[PDB]
Amino acid sequence: NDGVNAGRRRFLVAATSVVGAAGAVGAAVPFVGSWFPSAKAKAAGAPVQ
Amino acid sequence: QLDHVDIDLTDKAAMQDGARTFANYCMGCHSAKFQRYERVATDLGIPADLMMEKLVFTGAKIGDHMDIGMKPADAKTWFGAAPPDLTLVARVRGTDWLYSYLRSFYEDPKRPWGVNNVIFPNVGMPNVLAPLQGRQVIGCKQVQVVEDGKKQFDPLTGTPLTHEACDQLTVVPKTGELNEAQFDEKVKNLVTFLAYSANPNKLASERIGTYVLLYLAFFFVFAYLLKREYWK
Amino acid sequence: PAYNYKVVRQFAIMTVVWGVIGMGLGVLIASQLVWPQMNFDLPWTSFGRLRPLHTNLVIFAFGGCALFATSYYTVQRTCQVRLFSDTLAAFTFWGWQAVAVILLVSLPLGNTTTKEYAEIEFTGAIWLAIVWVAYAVVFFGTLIKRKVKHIYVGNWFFGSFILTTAMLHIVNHMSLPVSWFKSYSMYSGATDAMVQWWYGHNAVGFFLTTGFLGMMYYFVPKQAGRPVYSYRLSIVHFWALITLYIWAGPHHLHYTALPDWAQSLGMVMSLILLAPSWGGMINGMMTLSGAWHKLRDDPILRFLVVSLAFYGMSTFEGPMMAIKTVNALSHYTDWTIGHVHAGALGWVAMITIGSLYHLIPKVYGVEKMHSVGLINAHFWLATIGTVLYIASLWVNGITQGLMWRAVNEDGTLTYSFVESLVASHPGFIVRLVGGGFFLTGMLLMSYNTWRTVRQARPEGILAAARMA
Amino acid sequence: MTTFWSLYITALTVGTLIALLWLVFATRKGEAKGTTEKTMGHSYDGIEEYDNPLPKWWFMLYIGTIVFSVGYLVLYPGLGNWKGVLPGYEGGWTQDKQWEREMNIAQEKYGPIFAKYAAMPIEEVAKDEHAMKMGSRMFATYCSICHGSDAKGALGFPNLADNEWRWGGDPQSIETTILGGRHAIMAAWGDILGEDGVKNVAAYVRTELAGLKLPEGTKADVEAGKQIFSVNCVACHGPEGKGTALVGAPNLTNPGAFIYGSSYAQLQQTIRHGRQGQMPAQEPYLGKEKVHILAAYIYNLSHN
Amino acid sequence: GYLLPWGQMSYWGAQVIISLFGAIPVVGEDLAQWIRGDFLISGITLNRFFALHVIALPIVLLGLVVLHILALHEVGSNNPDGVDIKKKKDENGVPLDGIAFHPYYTVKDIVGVVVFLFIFCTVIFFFPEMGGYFLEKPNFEMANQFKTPEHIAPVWYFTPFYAILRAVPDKLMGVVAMGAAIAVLFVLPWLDRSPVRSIRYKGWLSKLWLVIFAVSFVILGYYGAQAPSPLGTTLSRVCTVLYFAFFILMPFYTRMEKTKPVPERVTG
Amino acid sequence: MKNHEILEKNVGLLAIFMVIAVSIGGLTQIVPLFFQDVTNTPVEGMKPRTALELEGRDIYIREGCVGCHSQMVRPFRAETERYGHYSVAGESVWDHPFLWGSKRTGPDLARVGGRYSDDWHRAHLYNPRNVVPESKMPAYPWLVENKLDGKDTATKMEVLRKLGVPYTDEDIAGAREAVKGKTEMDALVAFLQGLGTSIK
Amino acid sequence: AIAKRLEPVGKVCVQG
Ligand SMILES: COC1=C(OC)C(=O)C(C/C=C(\C)CC/C=C(\C)CC/C=C(\C)CC/C=C(\C)CC/C=C(\C)CC/C=C(\C)CC/C=C(/C)CC/C=C(\C)CC/C=C(\C)CCC=C(C)C)=C(C)C1=O
Ligand code: HEC
Ligand code: HEC
Ligand code: HEC
Ligand code: HEC
Ligand code: HEM
Ligand code: HEM
Ligand code: HEM
Ligand SMILES: [Ca+2]
Ligand SMILES: [Ca+2]
Ligand SMILES: [Cu+2]
Repeated sequence: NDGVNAGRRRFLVAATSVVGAAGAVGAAVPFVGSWFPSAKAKAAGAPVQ
Repeated sequence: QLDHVDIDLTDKAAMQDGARTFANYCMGCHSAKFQRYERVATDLGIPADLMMEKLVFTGAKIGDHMDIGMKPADAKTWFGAAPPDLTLVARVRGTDWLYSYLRSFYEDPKRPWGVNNVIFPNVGMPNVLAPLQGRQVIGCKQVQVVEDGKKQFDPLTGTPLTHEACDQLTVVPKTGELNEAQFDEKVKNLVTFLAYSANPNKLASERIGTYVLLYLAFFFVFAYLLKREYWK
Repeated sequence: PAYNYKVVRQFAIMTVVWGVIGMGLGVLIASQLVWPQMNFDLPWTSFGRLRPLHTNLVIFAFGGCALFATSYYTVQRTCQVRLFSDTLAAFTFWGWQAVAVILLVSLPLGNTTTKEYAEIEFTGAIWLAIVWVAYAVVFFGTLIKRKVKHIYVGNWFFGSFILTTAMLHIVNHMSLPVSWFKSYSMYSGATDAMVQWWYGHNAVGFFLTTGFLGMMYYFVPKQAGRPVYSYRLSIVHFWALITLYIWAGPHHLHYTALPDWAQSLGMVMSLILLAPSWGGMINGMMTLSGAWHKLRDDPILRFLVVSLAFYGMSTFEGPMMAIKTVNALSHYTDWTIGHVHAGALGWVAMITIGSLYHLIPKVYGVEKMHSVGLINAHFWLATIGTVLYIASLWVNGITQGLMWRAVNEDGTLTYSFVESLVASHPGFIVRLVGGGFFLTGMLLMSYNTWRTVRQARPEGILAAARMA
Repeated sequence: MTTFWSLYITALTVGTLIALLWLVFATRKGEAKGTTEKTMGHSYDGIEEYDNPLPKWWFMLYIGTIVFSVGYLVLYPGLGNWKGVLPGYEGGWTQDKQWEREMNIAQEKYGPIFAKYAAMPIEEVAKDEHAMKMGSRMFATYCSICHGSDAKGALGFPNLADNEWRWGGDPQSIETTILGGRHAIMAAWGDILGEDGVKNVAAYVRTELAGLKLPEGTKADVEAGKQIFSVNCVACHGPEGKGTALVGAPNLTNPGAFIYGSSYAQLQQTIRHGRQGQMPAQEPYLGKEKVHILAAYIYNLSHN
Repeated sequence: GYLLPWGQMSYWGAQVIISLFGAIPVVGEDLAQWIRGDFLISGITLNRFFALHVIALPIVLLGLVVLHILALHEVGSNNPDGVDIKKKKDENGVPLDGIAFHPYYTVKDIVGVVVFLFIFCTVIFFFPEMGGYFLEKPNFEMANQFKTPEHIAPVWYFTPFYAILRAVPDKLMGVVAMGAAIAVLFVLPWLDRSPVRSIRYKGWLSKLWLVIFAVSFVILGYYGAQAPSPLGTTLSRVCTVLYFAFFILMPFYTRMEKTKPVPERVTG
Repeated sequence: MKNHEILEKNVGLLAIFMVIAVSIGGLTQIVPLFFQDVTNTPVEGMKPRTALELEGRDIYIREGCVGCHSQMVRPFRAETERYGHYSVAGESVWDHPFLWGSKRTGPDLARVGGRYSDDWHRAHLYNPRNVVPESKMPAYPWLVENKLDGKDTATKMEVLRKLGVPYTDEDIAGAREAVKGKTEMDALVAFLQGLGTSIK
Repeated sequence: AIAKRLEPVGKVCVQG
């Protein structure tokens, strides 16, 4: 190693971290979204006489 | 030998015709119980009231599964084999198999229901699309001449050059509502609807996957730079 | 401190590999034109599909890789600095190889834009711009981080080439997508023709003359070890050439539906443009003053000199065919193809051969090519094979022009078109033979490069780069 | 073209030429007359540049192509909507106007020949060698991709050298066919006649009519073939299968007039899927006079 | 897990795999019934396998992964050259050929993870069935206790051992051979008598036998995924022999061969 | 004459000068082709190509027939006599991309519309040497087999409309039915028959 | 358009 370019390393670490966090949010989207009422739940109900 | 069919899942009209065919000619014995009328209407673009009026015959609600009155045990007793649920049949057998199977019924007096199938020999299914296709038999008809794959068409008219063959599926003339092309389109629409039913997430899957792959290429660029840099 | 010779040597190796493939495919399509049965009735190997692949591989894969190699090499050496970024330097190699692979996988499948030299479709023309902006960054940042006070003429030529073949690329590919690799141009009819040929005449002249003029400006004085003939001539040549190659585009639509004022402008501008091209040729040739005797000892210098000679020939022919009276005889004849291969085999291919035969034994650490006799043999094969191509296509095109235009004293047409085709068939066979000769020369260079690449030890490659 | 665009296409081009003159005059402003061996000093990689002047012949070619550039661009169009002052054309050289003058001169010189042969009847022209060579070339160009380069044709296209004429062979018919175009009709007798009947009467044309033999090992019924022929086959054909020339019906007794084959694998196709052959009406693309000699070259390729 | 979907493949593969436990000469049938929890594969077996698959085996796997990584970090990683980098250390005690796992290999593994995720998401969103190998077509039909598929085959990643079991004409010996195919990998560390670790410096015999083992494993998987065939059966038997010979002959051909000298410093 | 040295010492100034010099030529020959009536006004009587004609043109594009054939008849008496009335700008106003071509390995196709029967284009596009023994045209015995699926017809029509071609919602709706069960040979032949039909 | 596409196959003729 000869004269590591800081700032470039810091920028790359920050950018990779931010992009990975965005990907983590996206990968969480299926798991969080699956907890909303499903088609089974949305059967609803009709008036009762 | 199966016949290839080009199934366009983005064709709403074809899927609608297939759904109508399934609801009228197929849901008598076959359920689609893993699939809801509401989702079918939403994906095919059918208005909910129209779906209720035109495709739901069993008194079920829009959100109900495509269940039928025929129980599997009763139908197994009656037909010798239970008519399987057809929601996933496109995935179980493939669309080409279904396309060839629904067009391969031919009269066979030796069989319990008077018909057999080239694709599914000795199948227990009656030929329920006979009124549309017409009487199909194992007879002699004109088939394109082929010699080691040397397929001959007419250079001028572009139509096949044919010779007579006596082990072919031939529809008896003036015996069904639809001609060969019309029945081909009917079966294509039905198999398109079955393909949608087996994999209703296909189009959304492709869209989401395209976006995911774009994001992953972006992230790969950044990770590769963070790796090659920091490895100096 | 050293030079980033890794990217230059990757580009040189891939230049040889891509030139071999592209020229073999060109020979294949020529044979198909001689014998239709060479199509084998397969959709993906027909002449209509493979010809675009030939014309887009020879220009962008062979010529493009050659220009990348000689720019990433010339820019550093003349600036005394390493390339701007090794990241983008390696990306411009791998992405260019990806572009070539896209051309291989798509054009045979029929995914083409019909634009002579913009055949790469949507999502393939967007990556070629992504990897060209990176190339421009790598070159101009290196010119920005210089360790010398001036910028060399070759650097000017390379930079002008880079900028112009980004403006042209974005403008000519301005289309609407129907799907991946399926597009419709936003221009129509005469407008679309004008844009297409304002791009296509710069796919030559800038991708094949300006960038290669820089390659010449470096490798001619370097190989001959003599100073450039004239600095003022270089300035005038560069400026007039870049200011007139854009103007001279409309000569490809000389008698079409395009408005006649545009056609006249194109012809007049091409006739003007004759002068700067000959000025560049004069500079290149007279740079050898006092060193002509080296042509007997060094086949590489013969390559460069013959490239300059064919450049002069082509830049004299082209303005002549820009004259509407001449263009009437030869606009759809084989004479156009003869001029194309006079400017490509004679000029582009030969300058490329000479430049790589000099560069390769400088980025690998080996002092010399494995076999100089092979270099001389390749030179002779290329010369006899470009001359054959030129002559056969000249005869063929003149024959077709005369036969199509031939009219009997009664006013009826003397000949049918099938008669022209059968009359051209001998020209087709001779063209096939010349292409085979040139492809054999290419195969000889590939063998020489393979034997020179091997036997180059790790350190020999490493010491050669050491900046100076 | 508006005046803004005219002035734009004038100003930019003239500015480019004037700037290109300024470039070549400034760069030569301080040339060191005599050729110099002195280097310009700056060395980049060992590539030193001499201070030799701009060569005289190149400089003269440059300013000589920038005066021919205010040449073709002042006589011929190009400097905007500026028309041109080339003597002759009323409006400067225009592709359309050059074509118009070419055709006008070709109607005065080539044109009068076409009318002499157009006034004779198609058979008097026919025995005129010069009109026959005119035919030869016009048929070669316009009339060989269908009827063959030898006027014998290929699969699907009549041999107008053989003396059998499906649409009629008299001189007029050999002009009305070539002028009005002919769209012959053979109804698809596939199902109307039965999938097997199209293979029984098919072995009645190739048999007794055509005077051939069914492919050894094939089967048919000549009697049923004839009973089909006499009922649904003889109306627009001949009662002996020898053709009604005014429907384009060929001679079914001569297997040389068959343009759609003669085997009992190709005669069914004619009798099953139908055949509807077209003679391109050759009035529009050729005219009325060039097409009256093409009506004589066919009367001396076969009839004489 | 493959039983959980309760498709045809699920049910019948579980049926055959648990009938294997019926091949034990004496307690085989009782053991198979005890594993099933029923006289056949049923919802009892489904619920039991679900509980094992969802908690018990995940816990065991997590503990085993913890132990695996702990043992590795105790003894340190191997490398492609087989060079014991710990032998040569600098004045700070850091191996000369050693670099800190974090950050260098963490970023390298991030790149590898992104590439793997690209492939993984491509499969997920475009080819989730993967030609019927990741999701078998017959498994999209509900389990039928009375109709068995025309040809029942294991998931691809079990196919090699299946082939081995199918290569043995005898049932009990087939089960024993399938079990030994996995058990021999346990004793692998004592079968290898090579003086060097990396195949780069092992003799020609070791390279040849590794090639043979990989080819035999792939062929066994390929032919265990299809219905029995004459060529398929012959090649499956040959590949079973070669698969077991790669281990059985290792203690010999690792000694007979001549090995290259391992470099003091890793190459690269 | 030494002022040029400035552009040598500054990369930015040289880049700006090169950009301007290359832009001057382009901005004078392409920009004015827009807003010019001759190159934008369709010839009276022309209509946008039908859905099947559009598919046939797309196939003509796919098989790379531009490299051999040209669709621009120059105004030369020999040229027009061989091919017909010379092409004009208005004929190509709705041609994205233009297919004029620059090489004639075969005859100009600018006026083949109606010159020969459909039954010739078939049997010539399936085996060119069957009807012209000396033809160097490649055989295309696969346009007969494969059949158009009409997948992208609606999208293609909509995009062409967005580019200025005057299509109508009726055409967009009916394209799929128009190209339902017709082989690629039929589409290519139909596109061929429509060439140069506006001018006679 | 959808309604016509979805018409049930069975048609019943009713009094009045
Ligand atoms: C076509 O077909 C085929 C395929 O398919 C399609 C195939 O794929 C294959 C190929 C097959 C393969 C290669 C796949 C292989 C897959 C497998 C290996 C699957 C095998 C899975 C099974 C069948 C599961 C079998 C499980 C078994 C046998 C293990 C059973 C374990 C238990 C039931 C555990 C018992 C529980 C216990 C011990 C309770 C805990 C005990 C305690 C005491 C708890 C603690 C209590 C206290 C603390 C209280 C007492 C207190 C004490 C001690 C006093 C002191 C206090 C202190 C705490 C100190 C083949 C051949 C095939 O042809
Ligand atoms: C629309 C008219 C229908 C389609 C499409 C299918 N069915 Fe049926 N069917 C019936 C029985 C009793 C069986 C079982 C026969 C046997 O197992 O031998 C079947 C089977 C099928 C299959 C095969 C699925 C497979 O995985 O093998 C398919 C693809 C299928 N059916 C499609 C009975 C009936 C029936 C009662 C009269 C009706 C109205 C239909 N089937 C309608 C359709
Ligand atoms: C030069 C341009 C041509 C001349 C002169 C003639 N033709 Fe043709 N030709 C073609 C067909 C398909 C037919 C028969 C139509 C049918 O019934 O199916 C013909 C026929 C003729 C005839 C009379 C035939 C006879 O036996 O009586 C004459 C005199 C004649 N043609 C003159 C096909 C074509 C074709 C393909 C598109 C072209 C370009 C031409 N013919 C051109 C000429
Ligand atoms: C796309 C697959 C193509 C179509 C559609 C056509 N061509 Fe060609 N072509 C070529 C030659 C050498 C000829 C000579 C005359 C002949 O072969 O009949 C032709 C001719 C035609 C014609 C007839 C034009 C006329 O005026 O008679 C048509 C309608 C035609 N071709 C359609 C050469 C080539 C070629 C070079 C290898 C290619 C790629 C194509 N043609 C492609 C097509
Ligand atoms: C008028 C309605 C016809 C009837 C009825 C039949 N034929 Fe015909 N025939 C007719 C025409 C106009 C033509 C030529 C069409 C063309 O495009 O050239 C023909 C041609 C034939 C041929 C020869 C084909 C050839 O290449 O010339 C045969 C062998 C033939 N037709 C058979 C045939 C038979 C068996 C029929 C009765 C069963 C019959 N044709 C009826 C016109 C008409
Ligand atoms: C001053 C220099 C040049 C001028 C004025 C010129 C002019 C022309 C002309 C008049 C044509 C005829 C195009 C047609 O009729 O359709 C043409 C075509 C062409 N020439 Fe040049 N040329 C020159 C140099 C070159 C060089 C150096 C090369 C290659 C390195 C080259 C390659 C081509 C190409 C690719 C075409 C297009 C072929 C086509 O239209 O299909 N030209 N050029
Ligand atoms: C053995 C060497 C080569 C052979 C045999 C060959 C062959 C051919 C052939 C047969 C054509 C089409 C002919 C036609 O359409 O009439 C062609 C076109 C073309 N070639 Fe090559 N070629 C060779 C090398 C090259 C090289 C090295 C280049 C550029 C570096 C090049 C650039 C082009 C271009 C631009 C065209 C298009 C011409 C046009 O469209 O008018 N060729 N070549
Ligand atoms: C299934 C989950 C597993 C996980 C999460 C896991 C995890 C890891 C990790 C993180 C490493 C260090 C990085 C590397 O060498 O790749 C490693 C090394 C290793 N693993 Fe695995 N492992 C698993 C399964 C296995 C299996 C099935 C085997 C062999 C039967 C195995 C054998 C080894 C060995 C021998 C090493 C060290 C070898 C060396 O240093 O080159 N592991 N493991
Ligand atoms: Ca072109
Ligand atoms: Ca061209
Ligand atoms: Cu040009």
